[PDB]
Amino acid sequence: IQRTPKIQVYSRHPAENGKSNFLNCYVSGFHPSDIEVDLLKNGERIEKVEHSDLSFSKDWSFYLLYYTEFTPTEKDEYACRVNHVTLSQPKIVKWDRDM
Amino acid sequence: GSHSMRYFYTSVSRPGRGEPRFIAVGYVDDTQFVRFDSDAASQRMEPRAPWIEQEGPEYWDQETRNVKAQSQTDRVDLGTLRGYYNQSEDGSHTIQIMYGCDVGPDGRFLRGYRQDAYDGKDYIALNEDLRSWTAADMAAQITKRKWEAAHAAEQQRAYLEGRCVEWLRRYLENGKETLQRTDPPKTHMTHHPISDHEATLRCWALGFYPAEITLTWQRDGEDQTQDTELVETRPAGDGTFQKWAAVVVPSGEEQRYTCHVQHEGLPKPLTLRW
Amino acid sequence: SSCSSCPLSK
Repeated sequence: IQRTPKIQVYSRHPAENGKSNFLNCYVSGFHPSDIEVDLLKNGERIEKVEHSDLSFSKDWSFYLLYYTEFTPTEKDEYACRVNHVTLSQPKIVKWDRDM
Repeated sequence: GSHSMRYFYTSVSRPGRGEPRFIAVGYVDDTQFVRFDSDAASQRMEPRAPWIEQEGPEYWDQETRNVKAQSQTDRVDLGTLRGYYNQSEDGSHTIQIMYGCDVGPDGRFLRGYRQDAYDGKDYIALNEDLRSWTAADMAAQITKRKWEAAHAAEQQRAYLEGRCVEWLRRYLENGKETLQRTDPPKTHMTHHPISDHEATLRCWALGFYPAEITLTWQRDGEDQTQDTELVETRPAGDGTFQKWAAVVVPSGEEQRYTCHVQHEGLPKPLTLRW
Repeated sequence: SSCSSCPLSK
């Protein structure tokens, strides 16, 4: 039995154009643990992205935080792309500054 | 108030690709403080919070002996449980283990835990009496008899009621500056018309620690829980947490709605209105 | 601190 990830994409602080911040992709509620999580800037994978150590909740589902330092602008679109066995294709979740 | 310490272990088989992946993490409350990764260079238990950094080699040596012994036990168990379930050698499977203790505000033991999973479902668990086991299925019954014969519960209880609580108290003291703080949420509201006649009101809580929080919406003082969109509480990445709650309202009626924020850090619950 | 005696084969 497999469980698909919940995905939230968000900033550490409310976004201000030109001010340094962190872009987060928080993946949770999933099983199995094998997962890929990429942050995209205008469709382009960001090279340098770190993540938390693998842990799990009381229902045994896994969770991870992927993050990278960034400066938002009006130009740039950001997204999180999640690749998991429960998904026949990777799911792309766009960043919304008010979610 | 109360505090917890937990260890979480994950072992994952990867057939024909070497030995299983093993990851250990330790937490106090909502703060991670140690890790072990079978695939990493160091082959030691490593620090992940600043207040554990001060432990000396006698600690790190014992913790490394411990996590190594757990990883070896789990690796063999992956074979055994493949056998109990008549599964092929080709598929990847996962053992997960959690254990830990809770203490009250006086530092005294409240509760201990030890529970194990196979492929994301309950396998075997130590009951709250710390004396007996609950087995999820026939495979786990085999484990249960084994563990009853080896007096496994007595060993776990000895740890849970002793070392676990003792070191939890030590950490709460040495990491006092971060573990014993309450950072109250910073709150605000956002508002977005959806059509000419509907709008979203969203109530934000940011920068709070610990993670436990409650956000509720009311309309004329009445709970709107079933019409509230919540997100799961999520990490900011700096050791604080975030959450929001939203409602859809008739445009012109925003003033009938109030957001209520309760958190340990707050002198008084907060009320927000647009 | 983690447990030194707890691991036992399943």
